[PDB]
Amino acid sequence: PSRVRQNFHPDSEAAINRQINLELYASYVYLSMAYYFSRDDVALNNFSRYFLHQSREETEHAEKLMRLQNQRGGRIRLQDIKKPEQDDWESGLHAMECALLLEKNVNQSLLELHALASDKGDPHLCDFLETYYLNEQVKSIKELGDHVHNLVKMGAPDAGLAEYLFDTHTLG
Amino acid sequence: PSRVRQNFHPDSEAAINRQINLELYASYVYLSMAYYFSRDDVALNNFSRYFLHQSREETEHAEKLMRLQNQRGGRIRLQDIKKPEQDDWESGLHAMECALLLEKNVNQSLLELHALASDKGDPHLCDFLETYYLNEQVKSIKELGDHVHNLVKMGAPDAGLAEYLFDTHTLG
Amino acid sequence: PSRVRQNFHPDSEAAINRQINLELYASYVYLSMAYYFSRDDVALNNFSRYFLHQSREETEHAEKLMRLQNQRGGRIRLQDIKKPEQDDWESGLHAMECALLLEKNVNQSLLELHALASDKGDPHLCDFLETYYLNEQVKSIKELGDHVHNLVKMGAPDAGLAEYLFDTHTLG
Amino acid sequence: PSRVRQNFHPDSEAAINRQINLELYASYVYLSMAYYFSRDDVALNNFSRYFLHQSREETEHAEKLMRLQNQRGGRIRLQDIKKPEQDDWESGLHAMECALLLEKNVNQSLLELHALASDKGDPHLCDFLETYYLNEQVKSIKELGDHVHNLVKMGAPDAGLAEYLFDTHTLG
Ligand SMILES: [Cl-]
Ligand SMILES: [Cl-]
Ligand SMILES: [Cl-]
Ligand SMILES: [Cl-]
Ligand SMILES: [Cl-]
Ligand SMILES: [Cl-]
Ligand SMILES: [Cl-]
Ligand SMILES: [Cl-]
Ligand SMILES: [Cl-]
Ligand SMILES: [Cl-]
Ligand SMILES: [Cl-]
Ligand SMILES: [Cl-]
Ligand SMILES: [Cl-]
Ligand SMILES: [Cl-]
Ligand SMILES: [Cl-]
Ligand SMILES: [Cl-]
Ligand SMILES: [Cl-]
Ligand SMILES: [Cl-]
Ligand SMILES: [Cl-]
Ligand SMILES: [Cl-]
Ligand SMILES: [Cl-]
Ligand SMILES: [Cl-]
Ligand SMILES: [Cl-]
Ligand SMILES: [Cl-]
Ligand SMILES: [Mg+2]
Ligand SMILES: [Mg+2]
Ligand SMILES: [Mg+2]
Ligand SMILES: [Mg+2]
Ligand SMILES: [Mg+2]
Ligand SMILES: [Mg+2]
Ligand SMILES: [Mg+2]
Ligand SMILES: [Mg+2]
Ligand SMILES: [Mg+2]
Ligand SMILES: [Mg+2]
Ligand SMILES: [Mg+2]
Ligand SMILES: [Mg+2]
Ligand SMILES: [Mg+2]
Ligand SMILES: [Mg+2]
Ligand SMILES: [Mg+2]
Ligand SMILES: [Mg+2]
Ligand SMILES: [Mg+2]
Ligand SMILES: [Mg+2]
Ligand SMILES: [Mg+2]
Ligand SMILES: [Mg+2]
Ligand SMILES: [Mg+2]
Ligand SMILES: [Mg+2]
Ligand SMILES: [Mg+2]
Ligand SMILES: [Mg+2]
Ligand SMILES: [Mg+2]
Ligand SMILES: [Mg+2]
Ligand SMILES: [Mg+2]
Ligand SMILES: [Mg+2]
Ligand SMILES: [Mg+2]
Ligand SMILES: [Mg+2]
Ligand SMILES: [Mg+2]
Ligand SMILES: [Mg+2]
Ligand SMILES: [Mg+2]
Ligand SMILES: [Mg+2]
Ligand SMILES: [Mg+2]
Ligand SMILES: [Mg+2]
Ligand SMILES: [Mg+2]
Ligand SMILES: [Mg+2]
Ligand SMILES: [Mg+2]
Ligand SMILES: [Mg+2]
Ligand SMILES: [Mg+2]
Ligand SMILES: [Mg+2]
Ligand SMILES: [Mg+2]
Ligand SMILES: [Mg+2]
Ligand SMILES: [Mg+2]
Ligand SMILES: [Mg+2]
Repeated sequence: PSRVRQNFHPDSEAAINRQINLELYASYVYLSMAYYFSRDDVALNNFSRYFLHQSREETEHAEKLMRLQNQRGGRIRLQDIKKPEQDDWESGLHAMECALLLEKNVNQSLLELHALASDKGDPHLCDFLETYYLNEQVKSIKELGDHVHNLVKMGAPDAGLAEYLFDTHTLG
Repeated sequence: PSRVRQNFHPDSEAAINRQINLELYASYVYLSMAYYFSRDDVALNNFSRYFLHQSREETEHAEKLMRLQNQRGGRIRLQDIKKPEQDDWESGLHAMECALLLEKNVNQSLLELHALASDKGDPHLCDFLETYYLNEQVKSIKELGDHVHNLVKMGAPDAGLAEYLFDTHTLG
Repeated sequence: PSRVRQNFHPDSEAAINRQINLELYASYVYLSMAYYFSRDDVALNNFSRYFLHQSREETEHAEKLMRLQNQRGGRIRLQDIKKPEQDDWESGLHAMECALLLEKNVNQSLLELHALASDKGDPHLCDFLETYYLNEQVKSIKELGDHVHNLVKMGAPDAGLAEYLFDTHTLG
Repeated sequence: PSRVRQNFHPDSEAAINRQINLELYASYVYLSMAYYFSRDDVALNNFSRYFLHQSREETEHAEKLMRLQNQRGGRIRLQDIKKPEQDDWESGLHAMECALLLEKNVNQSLLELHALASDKGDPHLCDFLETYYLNEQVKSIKELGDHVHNLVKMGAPDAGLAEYLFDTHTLG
């Protein structure tokens, strides 16, 4: 093994590689959403900026796991980054609801990773997830829930002023 | 009696202890309201901030009466702080209407305290109430009346944009 | 359930509501102590300031749990805040000893909450307690133990200079 | 009458002249105390400074009443300023206890003046007393009560370190 490797189970190494792919996938989904909102027939520039920011954060989530792999003496194994489920995200509300589902799916993956690290007696990996990932996910899910609630109450997507005003106020 | 006590009737001392409890109760009601508005299914962050500010002001109202008790040589007697009437405050409009009723009830208690201080020939206590409490209550009741009127006219709670826009403009 | 809720057991939600009440109770105990020390027949202004500061910290402990409840999609359920065990706290030493007992009781409640979160496989809640509560309690208990030791050694409460000098030096 | 005089009863004018004399008397008592504490066989320089400050405040209390008399169209009538009851004030504790008795006697005089102004339907004079005198007296009596309590508990006047340490800490 690597002369740095210590208390680092091969199953943990493999699960970190799968999580890297999921974070890169999330970045790509948010990039897709960002450029949907800058279409001439959508033109919600603060929705665009919001999702572009989220995309860049997901790349940093991927990089911190890649750094962890190297720190612990594992070997990064990259896989294809699947295209998102849609190019046409339909509305500001629909994109927010899809983001919320994505963030809960990423959270479930992180909770499974934490359970595996716990089973393998890897407190360093548990602390890493608890310090950089699990509260970030709770905050992200709460923010998206807030946004979905306001957009639904305002009458999105069919009420003509709702997404326009949410874009200016909340995302401005 | 306390070597500081002078012209301070036991009935005034007792009424000050009851007012301390009412101010602490008002703080708790406003704390409850603040955290209702930060629920994921309410998510009106400026309503939240408004009521949190009101909560902290009520604690200062309680503390100034506690200080008065000590200044005059009375003895503070604390009682349970009752839970608010609701955890679910229903809407921005309903919370504002409940706040308005609370502030008029607190005002009536202060007016009764002033009448008692007058009956007991306690001009220091009358001046204390007139300087720190009675105009504060008039201003608070007027502000809440303004807010209720605007929210009703805008169509709250059922008009989808009303509480959202009041939160951004008036409470922003 | 709330569209944000994930891996959040109803027993954890209920235990968080009980902890909120205990933090609000601790705030009230420390408020009582603060205003005992500003009585004309006690007049230890730095003891007063010390306990007032502790009171305000406990309100922030309550608020962070209220925020956690909302973040995780639980529902805050407030209860009466019981009055403290005493209005007359007897001496600087006695108040410090009562504070030490309170902080150990709050610590035991937090340790039980951590054990419950562990049993329910809630690493987010475990990390929250470990990050914001458990070391805060250890530091608070140690500080109060230091203060009790010095006051006992100095001869409090009966040695006429002891609480006066502790107030000026240690709490000044 | 004076072309300014309005709603100003001769009994109020006379009571203001008596209060002017009492404030000038209080200034003289505090001047006496200040210079007792700078004797070579007393030499408590912060007790001296404390009472000198109180003396100068009493002169300002006298001047504000003299200004009120002129503002309302009354005529100032000065009388002898009686010497204080003692040149030898015995101890720091005894001077503080005598100051406390003086301030309660001045407070009783002000409360009688307020009752007279009330009987004569003079709200300007009532407000003047409530704004500049009655809370000043409550604060002064409370401070002196605090000081007396600490000096008694510390063992003054017989405990050799008590007045020395109170002078350095509390009055420093
Ligand atoms: Cl290994
Ligand atoms: Cl592949
Ligand atoms: Cl693949
Ligand atoms: Cl472990
Ligand atoms: Cl909703
Ligand atoms: Cl607008
Ligand atoms: Cl009395
Ligand atoms: Cl009770
Ligand atoms: Cl009760
Ligand atoms: Cl009166
Ligand atoms: Cl209306
Ligand atoms: Cl605007
Ligand atoms: Cl759940
Ligand atoms: Cl209850
Ligand atoms: Cl209860
Ligand atoms: Cl766990
Ligand atoms: Cl000890
Ligand atoms: Cl010292
Ligand atoms: Cl006249
Ligand atoms: Cl004369
Ligand atoms: Cl004379
Ligand atoms: Cl009048
Ligand atoms: Cl005493
Ligand atoms: Cl020192
Ligand atoms: Mg080697
Ligand atoms: Mg391998
Ligand atoms: Mg995958
Ligand atoms: Mg753009
Ligand atoms: Mg991520
Ligand atoms: Mg494919
Ligand atoms: Mg384990
Ligand atoms: Mg950790
Ligand atoms: Mg953290
Ligand atoms: Mg995020
Ligand atoms: Mg906003
Ligand atoms: Mg006495
Ligand atoms: Mg009594
Ligand atoms: Mg009541
Ligand atoms: Mg907020
Ligand atoms: Mg109030
Ligand atoms: Mg009940
Ligand atoms: Mg009257
Ligand atoms: Mg009046
Ligand atoms: Mg007044
Ligand atoms: Mg005013
Ligand atoms: Mg107010
Ligand atoms: Mg406006
Ligand atoms: Mg849904
Ligand atoms: Mg339930
Ligand atoms: Mg409890
Ligand atoms: Mg103080
Ligand atoms: Mg606490
Ligand atoms: Mg009870
Ligand atoms: Mg476990
Ligand atoms: Mg752990
Ligand atoms: Mg942790
Ligand atoms: Mg820490
Ligand atoms: Mg602490
Ligand atoms: Mg020290
Ligand atoms: Mg003329
Ligand atoms: Mg005349
Ligand atoms: Mg006289
Ligand atoms: Mg000097
Ligand atoms: Mg005076
Ligand atoms: Mg004579
Ligand atoms: Mg009248
Ligand atoms: Mg007035
Ligand atoms: Mg005033
Ligand atoms: Mg004074
Ligand atoms: Mg001091």
